[PDB]
Amino acid sequence: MREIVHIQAGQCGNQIGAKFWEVISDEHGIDPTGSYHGDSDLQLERINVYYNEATGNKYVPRAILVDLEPGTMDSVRSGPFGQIFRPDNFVFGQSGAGNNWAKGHYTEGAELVDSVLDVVRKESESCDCLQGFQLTHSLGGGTGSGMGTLLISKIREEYPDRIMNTFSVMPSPKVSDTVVEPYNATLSVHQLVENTDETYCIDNEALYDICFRTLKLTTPTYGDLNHLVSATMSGVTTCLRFPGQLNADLRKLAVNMVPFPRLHFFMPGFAPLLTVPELTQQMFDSKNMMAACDPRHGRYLTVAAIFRGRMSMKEVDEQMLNVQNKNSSYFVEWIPNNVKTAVCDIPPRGLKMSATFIGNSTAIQELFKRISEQFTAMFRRKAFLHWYTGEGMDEMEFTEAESNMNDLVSEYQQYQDATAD
Amino acid sequence: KAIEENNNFIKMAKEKLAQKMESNKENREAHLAAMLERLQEKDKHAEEVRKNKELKE
Amino acid sequence: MRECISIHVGQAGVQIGNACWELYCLEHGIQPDGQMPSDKTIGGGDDSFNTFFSETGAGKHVPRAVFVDLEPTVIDEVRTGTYRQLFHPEQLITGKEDAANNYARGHYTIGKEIIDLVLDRIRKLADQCTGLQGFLVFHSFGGGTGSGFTSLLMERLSVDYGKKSKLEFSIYPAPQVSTAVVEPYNSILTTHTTLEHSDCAFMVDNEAIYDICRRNLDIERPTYTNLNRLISQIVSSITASLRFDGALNVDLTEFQTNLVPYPRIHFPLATYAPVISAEKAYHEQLSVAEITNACFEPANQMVKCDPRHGKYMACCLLYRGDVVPKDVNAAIATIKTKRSIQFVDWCPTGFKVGINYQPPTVVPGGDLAKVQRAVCMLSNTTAIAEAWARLDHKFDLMYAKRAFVHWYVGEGMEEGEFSEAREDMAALEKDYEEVGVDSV
Ligand SMILES: Nc1nc2c(ncn2[C@@H]2O[C@H](COP(=O)(O)OP(=O)(O)OP(=O)(O)O)[C@@H](O)[C@H]2O)c(=O)[nH]1
Ligand SMILES: Nc1nc2c(ncn2[C@@H]2O[C@H](COP(=O)(O)OP(=O)(O)OP(=O)(O)O)[C@@H](O)[C@H]2O)c(=O)[nH]1
Ligand SMILES: CC(C)(C)c1nc[nH]c1/C=c1\[nH]c(=O)/c(=C/c2cc(F)ccc2F)[nH]c1=O
Ligand SMILES: [Ca+2]
Ligand SMILES: [Mg+2]
Ligand SMILES: [Mg+2]
Repeated sequence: MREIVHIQAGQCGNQIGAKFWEVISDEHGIDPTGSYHGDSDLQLERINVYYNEATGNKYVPRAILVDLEPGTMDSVRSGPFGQIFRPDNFVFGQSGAGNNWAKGHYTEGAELVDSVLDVVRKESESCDCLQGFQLTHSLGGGTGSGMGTLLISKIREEYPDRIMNTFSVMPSPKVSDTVVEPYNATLSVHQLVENTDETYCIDNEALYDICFRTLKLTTPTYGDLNHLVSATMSGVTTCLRFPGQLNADLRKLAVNMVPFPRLHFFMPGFAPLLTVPELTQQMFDSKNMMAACDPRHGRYLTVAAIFRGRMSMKEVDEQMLNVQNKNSSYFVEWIPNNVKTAVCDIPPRGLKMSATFIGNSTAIQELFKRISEQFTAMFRRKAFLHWYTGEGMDEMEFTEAESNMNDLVSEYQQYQDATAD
Repeated sequence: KAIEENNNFIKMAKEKLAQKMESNKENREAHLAAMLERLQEKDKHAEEVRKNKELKE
Repeated sequence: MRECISIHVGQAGVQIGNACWELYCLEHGIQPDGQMPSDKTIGGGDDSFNTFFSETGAGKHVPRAVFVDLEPTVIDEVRTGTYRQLFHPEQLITGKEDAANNYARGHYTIGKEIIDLVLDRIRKLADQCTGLQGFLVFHSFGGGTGSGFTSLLMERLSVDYGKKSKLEFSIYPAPQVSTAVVEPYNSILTTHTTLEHSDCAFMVDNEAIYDICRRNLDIERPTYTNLNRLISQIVSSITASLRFDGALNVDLTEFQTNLVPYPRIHFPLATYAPVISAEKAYHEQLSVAEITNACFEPANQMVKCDPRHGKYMACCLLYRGDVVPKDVNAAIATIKTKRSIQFVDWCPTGFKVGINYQPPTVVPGGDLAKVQRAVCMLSNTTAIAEAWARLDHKFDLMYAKRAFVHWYVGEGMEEGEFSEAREDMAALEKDYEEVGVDSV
């Protein structure tokens, strides 16, 4: 288990993927043509996870770039690492979606979906040992929201024993004011709960709040939000991308992180946005959470923490014990030793020492409730349903998507109220 | 009696193993059969959505 | 003859194999290429060291061992490492996809694809033997392969080889060096399903070994490299009786007779001395009396428990190096009066002793000091049930909420197997309780 197949769906998905691929190409010492120009062996030792080896020692992303809107094809090909992608792997539709989930999922995206699956199959057939898939997308759009969750369910059919991960971008009124985004997210969540092994809740509310209050910018662009997401996505992929004695693939990690199949919605975090005790306090602090929830309003089922840079491992051990002791009530007692840590020699570009955070907390319900409130404001008065019932859907399915998300919250609450004795 | 009981241990180990390995293959197949059938239930629902668009025009 | 076939399953088994084999090579003057200049009989022989090494007509001394793992990366570093020429390629067996810290994948799903091959490769080593004694199985409790594939292998080895003896070197988990939250499940499942099929099992608590490398070797944060080098010395002390010629040498099977009072009670506590750095060992010779006394200091044990709040059923002292019976007897008399050594009423209290004259060796550029003499105590104490208890509690906490159970059920297992295994462990704990109680 080495090769992962990346899929970027929609405008959100393609831009955060573009930034993801820029950072990791830089870390691995790969230029926009696709040649190795570094120095360390460690940059090549697990290169095969994200890159195919073409003729003339060419390293090419295992990326599948998908949208119903053209133009997003131009911006990615014009961008800093547009040349490095495989031309055939661009699979772009005709007339777009226009922030509509029933178009992306059931009708217009369903037409393009087979031409995507062809590229997926072509990539996966070459893999010596395919481990899983990662999808970068938003849940507020149409294509990445709807066609993305169709691709998930369709990839599950042909690869039921591969891992399916998502970097699912949660919509927010502060970043984008499009009125139906609460409908799209709730419909997506109804799919993700059933069909993914772990979903990273990259939340646009938290990214807005961090960019405003920590990074000091008065009204932030999408580029400001992406510098944080690309830092997170670089951090959470460091386990697989680099050596270090750690010997884990997508399944091992999902086995140790996901104690209940439906409860696979993580709360990311990064630090800094410096000494080891500071990092360790910063990453566990609610200000550094890329999802807008407070750990102190619930409990951690599990936590993964990855550190990067030259630092004392004895110090890291002492510090992770320190916060577990000091914050003992905020980790469920009935899963022992549920906070694990890795350390990576190679720090990221710019920072000498960094620290990425993954947390399966029951406080994630605060994100699913916020969306559920925004949803039920519109649904109870039947607003904007002609967008969805026009394209062929039934009112029943809207009730199921609300019910499934309200169950997920009830289950997150059940285990938060669970006790050992 | 030493032979009888050494054989009995080999016999019941062999059968106990065979029984588990067959039980597991039933279960894993029954798990994967259900997963695919729920996914095939979606493809039948997605065929009713695409028919209720064309049978409303 | 009296051959012994070593099987190394999973990362922890494989890497402890490297440590042991590199160490045996240094102990027997075997070069990395496999040659042994002091061996005058080319192609074969009946010597003590031939219990672990077969010989080729070219003079290569080849480990009687198979390395198994369900993914390549760990066994790749043996194929490319310093002792690549030592092993035939067929001895090193890999799959492509690992068990993912899942006992079910190791025992059923991924495991069943490679099991017939593994037995075939063990069979080629077994038909090289003129008087096969048994198998030593090295593995972790916590890994998916270490737990699941080991159990499967052991079940099959009982079929194919009958009652032929099977020893375990089982790595007991510790959260300091482990990234696996589900190890408690894997441990209880493998322990349950192996119990009938193992004759003796020497557990090694990674925390115990971790605390020794910190305290005695002044290693701030020990790696697996540090731990394995220590472990291999303990393993070497235990297998030295099979590998070396001696007047006062006692066979490991003779100790087993004393160590195993009932079939399920086959888990001896190991304790080793001296573990000391080069700086501390300088102008500091440790007598027989000091290292023997160190065996009853619980800081030196391979498993964290307290013998002093428990009961002894056996006590074996495996000495190596410059040691003579006179000094050992003197030391034991001193210990009997000064220390908490309480036997059960149904056993005899005499300490059993074996002495190997070949002194202990150290891996070049290690942490251990080269000492003139060393000792490994193998004792059968009810205290070792504490290890079961600590682990059985971690199991219960997660299983009450069925945490992680879907990952096992998804790969074909039932809840019946979980509780069946826990009930077997509940009985094992109750058995260790029962043996301690006085007769009537
Ligand atoms: N964090 C982040 N969010 C983005 C970015 N681009 C768009 N979004 C968010 O994504 C949501 C809308 O989804 P889009 O990705 O634009 O829509 P789509 O999936 O491409 O679907 P269509 O527009 O219907 O083709 C809004 O809430 C935006 O704020 C980005 O670069 N970064
Ligand atoms: N003493 C020691 N323990 C180890 C070593 N490698 C791993 N472990 C421990 O073994 C347990 C994890 O199981 P592994 O043996 O790594 O896993 P595996 O047997 O390869 O099985 P999968 O990887 O799940 O297929 C943890 O408790 C680790 O700390 C080693 O070299 N020495
Ligand atoms: C801290 C460590 C011991 C490495 C750990 N234990 C359980 N999980 C983890 C860490 C991760 N667990 C994950 O599931 C994870 C997800 C992930 C990783 C990739 F490499 C690619 C895509 C992903 F979604 N990324 C992680 O860094
Ligand atoms: Ca010879
Ligand atoms: Mg678009
Ligand atoms: Mg492994």
